Amino acid sequence: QISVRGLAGVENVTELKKNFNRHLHFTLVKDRNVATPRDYYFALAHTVRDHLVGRWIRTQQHYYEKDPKRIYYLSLEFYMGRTLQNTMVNLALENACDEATYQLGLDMEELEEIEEDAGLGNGGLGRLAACFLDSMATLGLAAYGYGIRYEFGIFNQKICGGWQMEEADDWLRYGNPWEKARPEFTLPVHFYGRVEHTSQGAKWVDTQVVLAMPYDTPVPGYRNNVVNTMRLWSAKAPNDFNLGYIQAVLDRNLAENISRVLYPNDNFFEGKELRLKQEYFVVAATLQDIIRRFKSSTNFDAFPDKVAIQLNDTHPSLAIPELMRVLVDLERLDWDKAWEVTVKTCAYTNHTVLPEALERWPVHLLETLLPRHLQIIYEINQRFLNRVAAAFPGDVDRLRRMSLVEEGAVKRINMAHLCIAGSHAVNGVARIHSEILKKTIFKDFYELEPHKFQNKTNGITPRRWLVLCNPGLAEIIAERIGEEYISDLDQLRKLLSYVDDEAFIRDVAKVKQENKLKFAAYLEREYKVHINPNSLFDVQVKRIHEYKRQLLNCLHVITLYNRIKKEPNKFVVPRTVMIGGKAAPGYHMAKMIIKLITAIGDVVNHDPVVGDRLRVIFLENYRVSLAEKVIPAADLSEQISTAGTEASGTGNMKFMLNGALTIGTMDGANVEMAEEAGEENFFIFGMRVEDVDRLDQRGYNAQEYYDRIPELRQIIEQLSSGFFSPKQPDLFKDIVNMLMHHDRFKVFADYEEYVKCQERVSALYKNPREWTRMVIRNIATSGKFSSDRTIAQYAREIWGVEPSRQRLPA
Amino acid sequence: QISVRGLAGVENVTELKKNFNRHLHFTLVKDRNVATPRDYYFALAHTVRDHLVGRWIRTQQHYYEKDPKRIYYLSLEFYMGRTLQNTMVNLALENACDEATYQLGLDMEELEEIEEDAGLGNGGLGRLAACFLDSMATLGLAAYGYGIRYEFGIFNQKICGGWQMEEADDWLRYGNPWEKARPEFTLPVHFYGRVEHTSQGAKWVDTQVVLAMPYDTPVPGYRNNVVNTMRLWSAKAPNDFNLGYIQAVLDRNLAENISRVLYPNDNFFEGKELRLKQEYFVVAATLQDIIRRFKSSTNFDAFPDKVAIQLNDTHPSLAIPELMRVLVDLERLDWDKAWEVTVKTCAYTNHTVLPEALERWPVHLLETLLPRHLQIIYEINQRFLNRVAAAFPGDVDRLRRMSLVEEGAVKRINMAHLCIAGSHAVNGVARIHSEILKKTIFKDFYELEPHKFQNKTNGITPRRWLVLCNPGLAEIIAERIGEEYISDLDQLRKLLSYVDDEAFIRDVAKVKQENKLKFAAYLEREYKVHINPNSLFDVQVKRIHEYKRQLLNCLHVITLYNRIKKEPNKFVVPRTVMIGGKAAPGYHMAKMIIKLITAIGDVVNHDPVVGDRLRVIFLENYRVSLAEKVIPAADLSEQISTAGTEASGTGNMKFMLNGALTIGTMDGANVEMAEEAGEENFFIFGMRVEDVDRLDQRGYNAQEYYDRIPELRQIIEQLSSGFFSPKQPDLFKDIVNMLMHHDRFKVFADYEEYVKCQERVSALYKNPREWTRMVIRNIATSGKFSSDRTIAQYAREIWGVEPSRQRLPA
Ligand SMILES: OC[C@H]1O[C@@H](NC(=S)N/N=C/c2cccc(O)c2)[C@H](O)[C@@H](O)[C@@H]1O
Ligand SMILES: OC[C@H]1O[C@@H](NC(=S)N/N=C/c2cccc(O)c2)[C@H](O)[C@@H](O)[C@@H]1O
Ligand SMILES: OC[C@H]1O[C@@H](NC(=S)N/N=C\c2cccc(O)c2)[C@H](O)[C@@H](O)[C@@H]1O
Ligand SMILES: OC[C@H]1O[C@@H](NC(=S)N/N=C\c2cccc(O)c2)[C@H](O)[C@@H](O)[C@@H]1O
Repeated sequence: QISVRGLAGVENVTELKKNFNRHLHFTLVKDRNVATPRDYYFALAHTVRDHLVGRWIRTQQHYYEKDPKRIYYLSLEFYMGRTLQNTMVNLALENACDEATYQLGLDMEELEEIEEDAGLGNGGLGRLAACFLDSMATLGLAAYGYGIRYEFGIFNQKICGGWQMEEADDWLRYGNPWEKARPEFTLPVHFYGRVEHTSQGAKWVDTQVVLAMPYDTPVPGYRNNVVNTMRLWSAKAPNDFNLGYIQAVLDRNLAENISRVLYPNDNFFEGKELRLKQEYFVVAATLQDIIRRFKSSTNFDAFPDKVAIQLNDTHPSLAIPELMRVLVDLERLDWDKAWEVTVKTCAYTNHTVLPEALERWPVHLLETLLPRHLQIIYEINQRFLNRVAAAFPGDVDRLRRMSLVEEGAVKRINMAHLCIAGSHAVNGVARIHSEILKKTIFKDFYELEPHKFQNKTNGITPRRWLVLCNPGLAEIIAERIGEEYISDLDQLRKLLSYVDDEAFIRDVAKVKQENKLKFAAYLEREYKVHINPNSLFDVQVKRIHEYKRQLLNCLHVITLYNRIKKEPNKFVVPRTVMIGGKAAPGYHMAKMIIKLITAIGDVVNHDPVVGDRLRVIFLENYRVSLAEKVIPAADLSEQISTAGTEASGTGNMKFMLNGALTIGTMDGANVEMAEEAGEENFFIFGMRVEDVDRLDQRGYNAQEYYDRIPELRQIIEQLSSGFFSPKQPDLFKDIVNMLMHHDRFKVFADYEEYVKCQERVSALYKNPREWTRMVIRNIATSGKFSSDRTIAQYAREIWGVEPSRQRLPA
Repeated sequence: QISVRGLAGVENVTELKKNFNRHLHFTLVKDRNVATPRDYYFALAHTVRDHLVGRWIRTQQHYYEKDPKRIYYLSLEFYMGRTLQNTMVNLALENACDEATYQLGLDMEELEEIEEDAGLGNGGLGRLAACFLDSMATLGLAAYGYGIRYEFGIFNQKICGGWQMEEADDWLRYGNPWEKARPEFTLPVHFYGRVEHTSQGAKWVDTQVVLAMPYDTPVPGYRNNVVNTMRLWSAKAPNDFNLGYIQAVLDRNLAENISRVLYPNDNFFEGKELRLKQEYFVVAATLQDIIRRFKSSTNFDAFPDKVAIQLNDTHPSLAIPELMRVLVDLERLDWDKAWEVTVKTCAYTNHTVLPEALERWPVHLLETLLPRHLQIIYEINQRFLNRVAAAFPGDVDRLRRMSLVEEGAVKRINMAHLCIAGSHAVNGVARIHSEILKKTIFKDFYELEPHKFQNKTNGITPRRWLVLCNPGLAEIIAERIGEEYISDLDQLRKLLSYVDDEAFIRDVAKVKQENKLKFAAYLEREYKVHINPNSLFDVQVKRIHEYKRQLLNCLHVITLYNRIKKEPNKFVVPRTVMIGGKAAPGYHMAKMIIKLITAIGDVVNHDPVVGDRLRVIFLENYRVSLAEKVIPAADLSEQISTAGTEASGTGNMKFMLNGALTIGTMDGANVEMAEEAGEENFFIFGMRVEDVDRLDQRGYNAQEYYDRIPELRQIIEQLSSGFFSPKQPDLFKDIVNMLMHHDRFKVFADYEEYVKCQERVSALYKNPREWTRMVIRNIATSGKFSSDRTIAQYAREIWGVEPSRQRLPA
């Protein structure tokens, strides 16, 4: 039906139909009389995956023959979402499959909804890994994603009595058609034990062994016939493990627990032994695999010419001492040469500045679990600090600040310090973030080795985040400027010459309206909740965190409610305020914020005076597949973190690409977004980084704001008095207390400017034509935020490889 | 190459070749350059399984349309072995696949060796279930096998320093191509909780729930296009299970442990809670599935006309109170009617008379785990004992003997008593065993309800146990009498008219020689052990148990060694004595017996005076796939259990069919084997049941035998003094002590007769022509021992259904 979804030729549709029937029969052992809807999904998934095979084998054969430099992206998170539609899109199969299934009497969109998300990540960091894999394949790089195949991904969120409940995400229950087990590459990983010193160096002995079994998932590039691999490791006990008899077999579970579940913390460090074991497990298995592939090309001088390892935050930081261990203990290279190889191979990306998120492992844990690695880390530290001492003679405080080892109650290893010392490149993920790294938290390191520090502003893939989720918008763009922009997003600048085009303006507004209608329909069918589709869709979706300031949004919502109640018969622009996102299960304040949101909704949504002028909805179970539905439907993107706290954000870029305007602080990539679009076309408010710093020097006093702003005082009194929780008057006492006496994120300080800025949003929305023209200016300048641009920069400035848009033969 | 392996037509071979290449490419994602041998096995398995699909769907559709009476065979064990060759044999695909793989440059027999045994059983009882499924499919019955899909089957046995070591049988590690998950039939199973009494009867509340997910495995009949189902349940936690967060997810393992591992006890009862949970799990899930299928045909009067449930020993005995529970508590039938339905539906097969093997569950366990079932069992007991009291007024001791509840230190429930009371038929598994049940252990029950007691002599499938494992013998038989005997084994009687046929005699002896050569070769390649293929192959393979008297065999072996040493230059018929079998991990005496066997081998096999006249070999890891190799190679089958202890035996029947002669006591099915072949054609020795009874009345004094038999005294002195363990002189003190003072199985009592009988064996073996003629007389009369005969008898005399040899359409 629509052009960007590909051709639906006679021969193709016929073939798809027969292969679908073949799989239903031979693979699923069903006929049409007894086939379940899930059977039909699986038949379609097998039919589509068949099309990957030839390209996958020949891509990997090609790398073996050409022997390019290989890129290894190490991450504990890959937030992939669903695979079916993505695969169809990248193979140009979508229209053909839609036709074939239609002719079989099936609705493809209904079948798509059956697939489980591969929810192997928490939020931004994990989703970035996923967009990166898509871009690396699209740019023809010989790239591999390596991680853990968690049996349970991020929990499913249920809301019960306004409270978050967690349920296990048993995503593999029905089987995963998009993976292929690779038993011949099963590898041993070592834990515990002790170190012996012989005549011929150190030996790590008496270890416990856990096996690492790989599963491969294909990563197709966009219409270039490249299919790269994401290899995820699963933990398996050896067969003689613990080998009364019954108990020994049941105890195999202990070893296999390593790959059982994803830790559900976003921007928070929990120093648990199981997490440390996960981090080593992925590193040890991955490095053996890398070395195997390198030898199957003695001379490790060429190792950095053939291998790049990208560390996604510090989670896989043990790659640095593990590589040293292998090179020194097993290959018998001298220290200095091994170190040279290591530094030239490894690069490190930082994703946060919050002190509580930084990984600082107790020495006693590393001592027991990884005794040889601790020794290696101590040696790295001594040689590094000797360099600092020679560079800054007499600066004893610099020495303690820069040390990999932190003294105190318990000695800890600072993993960020380890990564900087052992990497040739260190990058932040937006210009303001990278500057903050050089000026503040890694200032000492920047002074020692300025050349190591880079910026790589984040991006999102326009395949998933435009073509897939918003085909209507993709189509009206392609009608004017062709299809080339899908892999060259800068071409969207051409849309600037349509800002006065009356046909285009109408088409942009119509696509948004259809998306909103579709999402309003989704909300009634799946959740029995009724919303006005003519209202402004005001959306804040992201993990729940104090720094992201969902609370500031709550204050605005209560302000609007109070104003309506004060002057019931005055016109206001109708809004549907939607907030969604998961809270880490142990994060009490985040759980209270969810309850507050639902409690506000309970009052607002049932007030007869309000009517359909204001609705507050909590979007349950926010995840990639939900993002694909809500983002195209949004009018207003809330990006309101305290300046200096959101390293980049990527949700922000998704909204920009899909025709929502942004209300935001000058934080993370918001700064660069405003720069690209023009500040006139962005709703900027609030303190800048410099203003926050000034307030900190003076001391933040929340009482001052409470005393001088009557509208704010009223809200606080309502919260305290039990207006939003009649049967439990003091329910929100923790929230009020934090706001008044221990708010690290200065919610009150940005309140007045935020409310005023929100008034300007409502004003623009009253003029549909001018709203849409500003939207066009945003979409047209969103090109910089393609992860294709981001990856091309990593390739050229860090990995030392050239991207290629050229097709491999079919 | 050989006729019984089927046609290898041009069109078939071409098709197989292309489907093999298709699976290698699309399914395994490999080409010929990188394909591993395991890849080739999987390609072949997928190619063969494709041929099952149409027949499987249409068989099950046929049952749905015709609505015959369904047979449900409930077992905690199904000892299936490998599936690939069996499937080819039953589909007439063997020659075609052999040709196709040969043309691809592959050896099919090498590929076959890659498949893991499905080792979901311990020995005889589990293997019987497997032969039964094959026969029920071959006889066109609407039959279903129901059991547990254990993650770990019977352990792999390694011998280290002459001792058994156990290793986990991780049989699913690489994936099982012969199963199909059926997620839509996932069912809840309840545990713990408590009973509430309302106005409307009892209610079982506050339970913990575990999910039962079924996996289906096809069971093809022999060339009749019937494919029946074996449905095995796997345990899964519900998603809100235990739902700090991380621990709750890790604790899901506790629920899923139910299906983790097979209990490795053969003929021994271990009263463990995990085992009880396994027994209920299979029963509860199976009964819901049965009822679902029955309703999809309100009136339960017809239930026994449409359903038969066969209980394989008492392991699934909870089916009786579970059926009552469903009918009374859920369907609201009155007690008496529910009971009528239950009795008419259920039948019970007993497989042992050893008191330590009988299931007697502590009441306190049932009280906690299954409180409603305990109540139901008490009610059954009261109503049953009221019938006993009316039938035998004043016989108070009969009342305590017959009670389902046993008083004592801990009160227990006798599950055998439950099964008799709640079943319309009770059978033993050989004529002598069934008679012993009526005369001794169930005498009281037989007097009350004589009509319930039956015999069903065991059998083995001639597909696996002749055509598959011994194609050479199958072929020389088919050359003379055609192919019909494979599903009508009584036709082997026709071979009696060839007992004087010089061509046939030569052919029978040649096939044995080739089998022995092949097995001698297997032993050198896989185990680096050297054996003389001209020797008599003297084989005892079965689980290690005191009752099976591997020890008596050991005594004979030492006798032969001592005689050679006494007169080195006298001629003796050379022998290779092979003993194999697993010991239950907690069974100390059985472990000592294995060590003794290996210790004897250590002395005998390295004595220069002995030469290659005597060799003693322990066959490591005896299992179905090993039985398929060794049984065709055997000359002499050792079946030497103390009279009255082996209920039937089935290994005995396998040896008879494959051209070995039998040395045996008049125990289990040995009696009926001798009756069929003629006692002249069998090597019978030792006490009869009546002789054992006489010895028991008098008191068994082992010292008497020791005092009167000089050759026996010498062996005992050698064992005691450390002749067989120089560095640990007292190693075998436990063994000597047991033999001398607490031998329940009267090893010494049968020693003289056994040795004398073994001399007669050696004498016959010196005359190759007469040895072979006696073999022919055994093979020719082995027909009764087909499990087709056994199943036809269950069908007609217990289940009330007619078998059918008629083909379904292809
Ligand atoms: O069907 C469920 C099972 O599938 C198996 N995949 C097999 S056999 N081929 N895949 C081939 C393949 C081929 C192309 C693309 C692709 O993504 C996969 C996986 O190894 C199992 O872990 C999984 O449970
Ligand atoms: O490939 C490995 C996987 O195979 C799957 N089988 C599927 S998709 N079709 N089978 C179809 C089938 C078809 C005919 C006969 C037969 O015996 C099976 C099983 O459900 C998995 O548990 C297993 O891990
Ligand atoms: O760059 C991609 C995104 O990365 C995010 N970091 C995340 S999700 N975890 N970080 C750190 C972390 C995660 C888990 C444990 C821990 O100790 C630390 C940033 O907050 C975003 O601004 C950014 O857009
Ligand atoms: O009929 C088939 C075969 O059955 C065997 N029984 C076996 S393996 N377990 N029995 C009982 C058992 C098994 C496990 C636990 C338990 O408490 C009892 C008999 O010993 C054989 O003679 C017979 O040929």
